[PDB]
This record gives sequence, C-alpha cells and structure tokens, in this order.
Amino acid sequence: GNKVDLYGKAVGLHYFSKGNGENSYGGNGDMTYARLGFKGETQINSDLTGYGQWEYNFQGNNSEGADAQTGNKTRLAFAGLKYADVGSFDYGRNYGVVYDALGYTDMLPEFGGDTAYSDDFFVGRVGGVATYRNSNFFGLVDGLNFAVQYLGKNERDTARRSNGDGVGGSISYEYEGFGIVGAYGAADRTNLQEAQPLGNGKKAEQWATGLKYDANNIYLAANYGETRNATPITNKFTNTSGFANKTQDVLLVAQYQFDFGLRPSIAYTKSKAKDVEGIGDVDLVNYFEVGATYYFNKNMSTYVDYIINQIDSDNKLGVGSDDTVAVGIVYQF
Amino acid sequence: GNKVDLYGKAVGLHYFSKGNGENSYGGNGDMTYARLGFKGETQINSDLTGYGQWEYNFQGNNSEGADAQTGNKTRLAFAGLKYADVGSFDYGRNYGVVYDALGYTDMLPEFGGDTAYSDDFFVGRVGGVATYRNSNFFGLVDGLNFAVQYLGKNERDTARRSNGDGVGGSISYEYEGFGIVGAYGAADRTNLQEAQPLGNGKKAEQWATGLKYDANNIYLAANYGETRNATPITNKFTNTSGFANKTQDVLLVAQYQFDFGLRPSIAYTKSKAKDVEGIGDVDLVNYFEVGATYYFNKNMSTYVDYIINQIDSDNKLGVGSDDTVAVGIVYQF
Amino acid sequence: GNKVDLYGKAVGLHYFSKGNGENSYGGNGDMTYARLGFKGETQINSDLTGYGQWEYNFQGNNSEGADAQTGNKTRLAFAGLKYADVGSFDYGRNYGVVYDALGYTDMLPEFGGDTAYSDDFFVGRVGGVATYRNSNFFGLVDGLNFAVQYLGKNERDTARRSNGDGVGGSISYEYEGFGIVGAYGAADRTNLQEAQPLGNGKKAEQWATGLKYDANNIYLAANYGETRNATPITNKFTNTSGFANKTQDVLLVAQYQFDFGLRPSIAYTKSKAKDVEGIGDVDLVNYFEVGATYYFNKNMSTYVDYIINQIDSDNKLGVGSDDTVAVGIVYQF
Ligand SMILES: CC1(C)S[C@@H]2[C@H](NC(=O)[C@H](N)c3ccccc3)C(=O)N2[C@H]1C(=O)O
Ligand SMILES: CC1(C)S[C@@H]2[C@H](NC(=O)[C@H](N)c3ccccc3)C(=O)N2[C@H]1C(=O)O
Ligand SMILES: CC1(C)S[C@@H]2[C@H](NC(=O)[C@H](N)c3ccccc3)C(=O)N2[C@H]1C(=O)O
Repeated sequence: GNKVDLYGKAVGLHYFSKGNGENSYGGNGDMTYARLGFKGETQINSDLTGYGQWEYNFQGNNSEGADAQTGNKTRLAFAGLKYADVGSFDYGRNYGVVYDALGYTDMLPEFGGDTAYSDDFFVGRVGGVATYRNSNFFGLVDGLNFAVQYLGKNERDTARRSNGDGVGGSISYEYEGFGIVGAYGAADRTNLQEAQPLGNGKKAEQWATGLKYDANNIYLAANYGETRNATPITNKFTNTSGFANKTQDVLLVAQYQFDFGLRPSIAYTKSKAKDVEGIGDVDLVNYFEVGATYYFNKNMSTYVDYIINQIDSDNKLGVGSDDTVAVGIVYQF
Repeated sequence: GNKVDLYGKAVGLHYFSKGNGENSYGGNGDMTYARLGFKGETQINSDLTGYGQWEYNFQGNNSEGADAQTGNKTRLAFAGLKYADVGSFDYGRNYGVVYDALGYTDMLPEFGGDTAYSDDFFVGRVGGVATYRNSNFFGLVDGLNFAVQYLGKNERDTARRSNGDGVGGSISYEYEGFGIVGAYGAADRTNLQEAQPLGNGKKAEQWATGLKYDANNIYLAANYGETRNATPITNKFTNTSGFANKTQDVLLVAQYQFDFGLRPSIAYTKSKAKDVEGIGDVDLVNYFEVGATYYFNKNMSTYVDYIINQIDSDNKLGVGSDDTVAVGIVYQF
Repeated sequence: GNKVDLYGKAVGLHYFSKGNGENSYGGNGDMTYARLGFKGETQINSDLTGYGQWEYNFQGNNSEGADAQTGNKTRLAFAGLKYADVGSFDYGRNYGVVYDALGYTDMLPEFGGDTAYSDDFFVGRVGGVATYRNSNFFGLVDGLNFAVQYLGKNERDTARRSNGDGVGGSISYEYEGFGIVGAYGAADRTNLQEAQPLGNGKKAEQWATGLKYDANNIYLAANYGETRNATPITNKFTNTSGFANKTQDVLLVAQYQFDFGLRPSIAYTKSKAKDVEGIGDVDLVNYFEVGATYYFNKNMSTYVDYIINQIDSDNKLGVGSDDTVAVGIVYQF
C-alpha cells in the first residue's frame, strides 16, 4: 500500500517593469522556471501512515554557461509518520509553523506572501525543523488543529540564512467556511546575525494571526503580524544589511472563483519596519494588487498579476517604487 | 485527459583524441552524462490543448566534490497552448527558430550541429522566447508551415550568453519525403557584447536554409547559412573573445537506416569567419565525419563517431587541428 | 519490453555531537537529504538485455540562497549490455570494483563503509570506468563470480578527486549463506597527486578481502584491506593534504533481522595509516558502533546509529575524537 505522486510544473513567466527595473517591486525580464517533486505515503497499518516529500526549483531563465545554477534549490525535503488521531511528526526542510498563519493570504497569481521569507526562522521554508501536527484535537474537536515545531540551529555562512534553536506553534479553528489561526515562534540569533549593523537583540520572534472565509467560490483573508529581530533587510544606500528590530505587517486578499475558470484577485499588503538603526520608521512593502488567473483545467492555467506599488522614491532603505506586471502560462501535473 | 511522459537517458561516453587533446576537435576523456525531463499535454477541449516540457542535463563525468555541478543545466523549460488549426504559442527556454533550419543536419551520432550554439540568439536553445507555430497554413495547405519568434533581451554577466530584443521566423514546405526550409532572425546586441574586442555592430543576424530528403530509409540534408555579429569566437593566442563579424556555414549529411538496426553516417561541415578584427578570414569548423549508430531497439543504442578534422595547425584563432573519435552506449526511456 | 524504475528517498536526518562537533566523528546539525534516480532495463532479445541507471543526491540541509548546491551531485550514471551467460559490460560513473569487497561491511544504519571513499580509484563511486562482470563462471559454476574494471584517467582540478589509468578486478564465491571475495586494483597517480606533500609513489593500489554469512536473519561480515598511495588524508594542524603512503583497514559488522522489523547492528572499524611523511603511524578511523534500524515496511524506516569513537585527542593528523549519534527517518520508493 504505497502511493507516490511524481509532480511538477513548467512556468513561462515574464516580468515588466519600467527601465531597469532595479527600482521596481519585482524586477524585469524572463522569470520562467520549472518545479519537480515527489510526495509519497505508505499505509503501514490501519492506524499508522509514513510519508515523505521532496520538491526542487529549476530556474528556466539562466543560460547554459556559468550562471546555469542561479536560483536552483531544494524547497522541501522531509519525511514523517502519522498515527490515527494522535498526530503527525516529520523532520527535514519544511514550512515554518508561522506560515500556518501566513498561508491564508499567500494566494496571489504570482506575487503576495511578502513576509513569508525563506530561511527566516518560522515564516517560510526552513531547514532542520521537527514539526508535530494535530487534527481536530486528537479526533475530539472537529475543526480545531494545532502544531508545535522545533527548529534546530543552522549556523550558515551568511546572517541572512542562519538561525539558532527555537520553538514555535500554531492553533487554528475552522467552521463551515470560516477559519481563524494564530502562530508564534521564537529562536536565538547566532553571533553572525548579532554582528550585523542592522538589528540588535538575542531572540528573534515572529507572530501572525489570520482570518478567512473560504466557501461559495469566495476567498477573503487577512493576516496581521509582528516580528522582532527577524525580518531581513538591506539598505541599498550604504550597502549594509541585517534584520529589522521590529515590523508590523498586514496583508489582505479577496478573490472570487467563477465556474467558467476565471479567478480575479485584489489584495493589499504593507510591512513597515521600526527602530531600524540609523533610520527610524521605514516601509518595506506597500502595494495594492489586481490580477487574475484563468484555469483551463487542473493542468493548465494562465495569469496576469499587476502590483501597484506605494513605496515612494525617497524610501530610506532604497526599496524600489515602480510598479511590476507579471504574465505567466503554467502547465502542471 | 492529461498525459505526461517522464523521459531520460543515461549515456556512457568516451572521447579519444591524441595527447591533450586541448588541440583537438572534441577533447579527450570521459564525457558520460544523463538527461531527465517531462513533456505533458492536456486536452482542454476538442480544439485546445495545453502543454509544457522541462529537460535537464546532468554531467556524469564530474567528481562528487567541488566540481560536481560543472556543465549541469536546464536545457528546455516552457509551456504553451495549441488551438485547432490556428497554431501553437509557447513561452520560456526553447529552441531558436533558426534551429528550424539547422535541425536538418543536426543528426550525427555524437557531433555535428556545430553552428547551433546555445544562448546565441536564434540558432540554439535560448531563454525568454515566445514562439508561434503554424501547421499546414491554418489547415489550408498540407506541408506548408511557418513560425515567428520573439526574443526578449537577456542581459547576462557574460557577452557570450547575452542578447537584446529580436524577432526571427521560419517557413518550410515538405512533400513526400522532400523538405525545404528558410529561417532568419535579427536582434540588438547588448553593450557588454559591443564592448568585446571581437565583433562590431548594433544588430546580430542569422539565417540559414535547408534541403533534405527523408524517406525510404535514406536521410540526406544540407544547410547553408550566414551570420553577422552573432557567432561567438575566442582567439586562444591573445585570450580575447567576442563574435565573428561574418560567417558562412555549410553542413551536409548523408545517412542510411538498415532494417537490422545499423545507421551509417557521413557528413561534411565548414564554418568560416570573415572580417575578424586583427585576422581577416579564418575557419572555425572544417571537418569530415564518418560514424555509425547501431539501434538494438527504441531503448538501447551504441555508436561510434569519427571526426576527420581539416582545421590546420596554423589556424589564426588557435582552433584545434587533431581528430576525435567518440564511443557511446545509450539507455533511454 | 522496457521496464524503468523511477526511485528515490527523503531522509530526515540529524547528527548530535558535543559542542562543535568539528572535533567529532560525523559532525553536528541537520544532515537531511533526498535521492532521486532511475534504473531501466530493456529485453532486446531472449539473450541480450540493455540497461542504464542514474542517481542523484539532493542535500536538504542547505538554505535557498548561495549555498543551495552544497553537496549535490550525481552518484551513478552508466549504461550497459548483458548477454546470456557471457556477462555484462557497462561504462560511466559507477562503483569501483574494490567496493565488490568493501560492500560486505558497508551495511550500517547511517555510518560505516569508511574506507570506500568517493572518487578514490577503486574503492567507491568513480567516473569513467568500464566494468565487465560474470555470474556463475559463464553459467558453468554456481556461485563463482568475477569482474574486471578499466579506469580511465580523470585529471581533475584537485589531487583528492583525480586518478590516472588503472585496472582492477574481483572474484567472489558464495554458497548457502556464506560468501568470500577478494579485490585488487592499481592505477597511476597524476602529477597533481604526486606534487602533494603527503604521499609518494607512481602507482596507487588498493586491495581488500571479505567474509560473510548472510542467511537465517543473521548478517556477519568482515573486511581486511590495504592501500598504497591511495587513501586520501589531511593534517588539520599544518593544513596539508594528499594520500597515505600505506594503510591497513579492518571492518567488522554483525547484525540480526527480527521478523517484527527491528535490525540491531554492532560494528568495529579501524584504519591506520603508515609512513605518513612527518608523522609515522597514525589512526584514520577507529571506533565501535551500536545502532539499529526499525523497518515499518519496504517504504518506511527509522534508525539510530551511535559511534563510540576511539580516536584519542592527541591524534597526530587532527582527526576528531568525540562520539556522534545520528537519528533518521526515511521514506523511500
Ligand atoms: C524569494 C523571495 C524574493 S520571495 C519572498 C518575499 N517577496 C515576495 O514574496 C514577492 N512576491 C516578490 C518580490 C520580488 C520578486 C518576486 C516575488 C521576499 O523578499 N522573499 C524572498 C525569499 O523568500 O527569500
Ligand atoms: C555545447 C557546445 C560545445 S555544442 C555546440 C558547437 N559544437 C558542437 O556541436 C560540436 N559537435 C562539439 C564540439 C566540442 C565538443 C562537443 C561537441 C559549439 O561550439 N556549441 C557549444 C554550445 O552550444 O555552447
Ligand atoms: C562522503 C564521505 C564523507 S563518506 C566516506 C568516508 N566516511 C564515512 O563513510 C563515514 N561514515 C562518515 C564520516 C563523516 C560524515 C558522514 C559519514 C569518507 O571519508 N568518505 C567521504 C567520501 O566518500 O568522500
């Protein structure tokens, strides 16, 4: 009783921003890529299932010369066990448990999910996490779920990609279309992170909440969160980098799914940093979004996504102000 | 109605050239590699199909240490739609539309296709191309086909791998075994390309024509083409590189397929550069080929390919003069 | 009649060593990874089969930034033919024929097989080998097998990963649970290897013998071997490296497979270098092992592996002394 899904996608994708667009939200140029992965589950007995998943990103916008590997990476690599109503346990490279909140609004055709950074403690995909998850409170309370996650230190060659040990968890409740969730995690920072000119403190923290409605072809969701010493930042001006002492982040999204296959989306996103050494208050992300995806079927879709960027040209970190539209065609299986 | 072919091959491959063979056509040593890819198509309705393909090259001739990734790359990554008799449109990393001509002679057991450079405008695989193709002139003229291709600028870290925007197209006609084709493309060069000591001008151009006969187990084909500011070149002597101001290229191939599985090949290829700054006229490629492939079945083959190199030892760019034989065994699926 | 097995695994894996553990046997931290590969065979006629295999290692313990490719590599890439009772021939990246002996004890849950180095002549996976193998002496003697292997020179950018040409072979005999094997190989060293401060001579050699019993849920095996100018070594102290002039290596392993799925293991391993320039005699590896693997089924397992390291703290090369325990969960297909 083993079942393995070999999956992936090819995505033709182009970003249009004015001129450079090194002063834009998303950049400009070919951004085509493919994904390949497997996910497997084995029925060990009537109450115990084992499972694993690996998922890799192949950029399609590099040449076949020296830059051939730019942006290629494993995204997910983990294995685990799931026992009857007791819960699941898995270990490896997986989603941070704060993403259990941030997923509510990470639903745009192309962009969105701006605060769910990779290799950033609990908010995105990260290496070396053991995660326990529970559905329906041990089978006792329909729609109530929770999880805890143990993050092992990863002392890497860059501050941006490092973390020390930490714990985080999430609780959510869903009932006939509605969902609420909260998530929090904290972890030590490493000395390389502490040595960064931007950001000061011994503990990174991240929390976020989410509300959503997800029924009758409607999707509305909001997330609000804060972080300390956790959101990574650069100042293009002095070329210094590190982490924002604080941030407050909101994301809203509303979307509708027509039966004939079109899926319009509108969204708002803002993330402001505070106490940034040498600057004070500064916006990191601030934009409105309109876009749509058109689904021909489960295997083929196309989409446009337009980012109406509200960052101004005088932003103190050198964050880009110009808009970006992305256009994509997706074959997947 | 989705169908995905997961495909690939393992290729044991060895090159024999005298001594180095840093002064040979193909080099010397282990050249083993594997390929993996998927190609999928989904029947969206009776007149519309979606499709995507990704294809990657894994070298098998690197160690497991620091050089482990040398020559690994995505070859193809694109997705598209094909509507009844109207045509197909796809975007991503795909073959240049000049390759629609150059494919006629790119048929040798191992070598050949010398002017179909990767990441070289329209002649080989390249990133960021939108390609439209038409079969049988909208369903109206059996055997008449055409295509146009829009190439977006790719300003990369090397001149050799860059291009500016351009358009190219191809028309071909096939009738009971015979085929003729022409293809042309032009594109801007980027300032990094223009700053190269070799090659001067604002526009790269490439064109090529092909004739072939391909029936009754016979395969005969010829290509003739020219290029301006498009064929990449190095002078080993001064270690300078860039692009040939002009070239003229011919390739011939003749082959026969025996029913018992052997496929002999003989071929001729010459590409001469002109107006090369500091040199004048110089051969880039000039060789005769004899070789064969033996097909045990659709999944297994073996081959030998011998390149009788006509480049002389006094060639002004430092192009190698010695011969090369390659031997290969191929399992594929 | 083609059959391709697409295979792989996801492995959540963590190493615990004290402090660093840069002075430990195995290190400390997340060591999660995945594997993907295919192996195919095609029935060409009733007596001839073609086959190929490729196998790749994706580390799951890197970030998605610049270090994303650390430790990723192709492990195997080869294709071949197998004719009735005559034998098999294959070429590409494959196991060294000395591994035909060293496999007997390379059976630990996580560690073990310490002398079977990658890209090290005949003892592990290596590029550019043509290998012939024979089963049951041409169909004439049940249980008697042999092989010869031709290794082509690989002059790489590092001494550690290079080899010159060489030949090696192996003979083994198996009868109702017992197995004996011997293997030997020799090859030239390259000038880059010869220029290393550690190791002196023109020929590398490696041999090893093995005994085992493998029936009735018991597994007991021993290997003894020697090497000249072949085992790679570093002195952390002066930061110099190269190859051990001589080594003598023993490995023992005993294991039992319970029907309910547990598989305890105990093992011993020691490898001592001799005539190391500037040092004399020095241990490379010296440890006891206890560990176990628990198999839920063919697709899921878990394991612990504890290495009781006997290298002392005064070891002259700077080889780590501290213990290491590894814990892993494995989903595979
Ligand atoms: C890989 C990321 C650039 S995506 C995420 C976030 N940004 C977005 O999500 C955003 N839609 C975006 C901006 C620019 C180009 C493309 C997409 C950011 O910064 N994180 C990075 C990370 O995870 O390391
Ligand atoms: C990858 C390429 C070396 S192959 C192509 C052309 N050369 C040949 O095709 C030729 N048969 C050949 C010569 C040497 C070794 C192996 C094969 C050339 O130059 N292009 C390069 C490119 O596309 O970047
Ligand atoms: C890839 C290797 C580190 S594994 C092999 C041998 N060591 C072991 O096998 C050992 N169990 C081990 C030690 C440390 C970490 C993990 C495992 C060694 O050294 N060879 C290297 C090679 O092949 O290049």
